[PDB]
Amino acid sequence: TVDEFSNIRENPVTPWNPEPSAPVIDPTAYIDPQASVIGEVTIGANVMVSPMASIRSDEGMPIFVGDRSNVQDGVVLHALETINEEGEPIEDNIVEVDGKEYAVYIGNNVSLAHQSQVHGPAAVGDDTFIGMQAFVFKSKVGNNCVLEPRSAAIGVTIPDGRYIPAGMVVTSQAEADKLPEVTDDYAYSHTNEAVVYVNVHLAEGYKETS
Amino acid sequence: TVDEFSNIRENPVTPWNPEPSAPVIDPTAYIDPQASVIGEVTIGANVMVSPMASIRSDEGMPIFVGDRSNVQDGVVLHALETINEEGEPIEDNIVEVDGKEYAVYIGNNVSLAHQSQVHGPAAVGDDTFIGMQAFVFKSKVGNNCVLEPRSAAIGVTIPDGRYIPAGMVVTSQAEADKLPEVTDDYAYSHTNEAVVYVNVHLAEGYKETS
Amino acid sequence: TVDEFSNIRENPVTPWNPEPSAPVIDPTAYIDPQASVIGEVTIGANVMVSPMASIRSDEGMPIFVGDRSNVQDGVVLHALETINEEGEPIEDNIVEVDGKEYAVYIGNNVSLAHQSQVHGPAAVGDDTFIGMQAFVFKSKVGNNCVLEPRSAAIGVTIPDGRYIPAGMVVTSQAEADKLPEVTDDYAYSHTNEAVVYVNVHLAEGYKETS
Ligand SMILES: [Co+2]
Ligand SMILES: [Co+2]
Ligand SMILES: [Co+2]
Repeated sequence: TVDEFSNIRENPVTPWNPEPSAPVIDPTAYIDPQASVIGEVTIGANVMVSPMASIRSDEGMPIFVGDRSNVQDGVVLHALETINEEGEPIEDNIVEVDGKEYAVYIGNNVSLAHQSQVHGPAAVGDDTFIGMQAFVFKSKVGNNCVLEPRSAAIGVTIPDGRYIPAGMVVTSQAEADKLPEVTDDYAYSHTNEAVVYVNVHLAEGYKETS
Repeated sequence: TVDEFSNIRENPVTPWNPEPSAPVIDPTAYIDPQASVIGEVTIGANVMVSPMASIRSDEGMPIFVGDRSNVQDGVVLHALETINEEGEPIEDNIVEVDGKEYAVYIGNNVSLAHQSQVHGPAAVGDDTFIGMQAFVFKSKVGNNCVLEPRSAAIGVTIPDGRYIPAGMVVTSQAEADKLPEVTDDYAYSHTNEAVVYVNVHLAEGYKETS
Repeated sequence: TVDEFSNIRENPVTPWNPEPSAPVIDPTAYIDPQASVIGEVTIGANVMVSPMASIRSDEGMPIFVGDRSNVQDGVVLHALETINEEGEPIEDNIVEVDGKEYAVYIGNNVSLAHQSQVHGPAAVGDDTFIGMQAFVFKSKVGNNCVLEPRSAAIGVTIPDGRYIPAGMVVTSQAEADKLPEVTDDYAYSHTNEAVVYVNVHLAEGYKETS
């Protein structure tokens, strides 16, 4: 028979999750019916979650998405275990953003473009563009950054205001420290602000169809 | 309660889209129930759209998919804004194919393999294979081309009859002009014709299950 | 009207598939409602299939997933044609694992991480981690291997106990023979066993929600 389900659901009971949690989603955010949002997740105001995105906070938790951010088609957010079966927090898998602990922290005015992925432990600072098919894992991406399409940040801290060229896989802190800077003449210098404006308007337009 | 929705839908009203449009889909095309097709989209005859694909024509529009083409699992089609909020067409984000304007143009007998992405402005010429996990953005891919798995074309024109080796990210016109040619002994020389034959038969078989 | 469908379905009748087959899924496996599983597929015990995964055995068949393996969000399994329209088996597109023929063979205790893809003909040996956004096509990956995020294996045999560095695309047997070995001090040496433990527990937790 037809597959009947809820796409916004609590996470399952496991040895590291005694008490199930359901997503906390601002009334102004739009969650596409063909997106999936599971578990201990906070979604801020004016956020657009597109078809085929999967936000799954059932292993490492919590997963936060700030105000006016977007999670585009096929994007995945997931995280390594943050608390072991013996009730001990796995500090290496927990990110600290302003005195609060997260598995994945997506800041405000952040664009996660189509088919990208941010896997915890990870943090992405405000007004950053994570390009199409890009990857972030075990990293902290600063504010006002640009990850071009197919770039990746693994095990590093990307300083504020830097970009990663298309296709480059950054795996060492020495490499991350030498990334190029966003300047006004850089091709993606204005991309994130335009994308956030478009996506905040799409969230409202789609909300008016539900 | 269960998530109830239509997977083939009109696009939302926004400042660049006063009048919503619904997809125009040929009766011989097959759209999987777990694919999403939104907005100002034209889908040609005998096209197969597989599970988890997302064709979203709500920002840049229109998005065209020609006859006997295929949009495989997890493929995304989306596009940059083609008309600003002041009603002016953004010509840099509009592609011209035979005297008609598109955000994304996918030609006839084109295969978009699993997890690939074509982001407008972009055009993909007839009888071209866009490989698994490949990426096309701000580019024109000619006819009878092959993008091997994990290749990418960004900001360039790929001449007719050329291929991009697996994993290569092409970002300059000088690089695109020097791509290798498809010859009969090239490993993917016959791939697209076989894939189109298989996919046209799958579209019909799946249509017979609906 | 709302899109009503079954996400676990038989494959379509085609010239290479006279008699449709439906998936054989162990009662202990968990198939997310937003995953798709089509055709001649065998899923073993304690397997977790996550949101937006697509397992499609309608071209090359069969597709096997062994016990205690996981198919994470947005993963695709598909395969090249294994039998032509003249009823002849295409031996180059068929993989042999223990005296049985498969289009795609995923062994036991194998992790297919988010957005990865394994395209037949292909085999992945037991206790192997296929990282985030990785790709396997026309290859045999041995047991106890690690494909780091964004790595790829195309047209090769990856010897048992080896790893592929993040972002590396391996397309020649000479390259595959020289891959580095997994040792206890290697960063991903314990990853797969932890991931399988977590995923077997998630499968059970999610089963308790259905
Ligand atoms: Co994960
Ligand atoms: Co887009
Ligand atoms: Co395929």
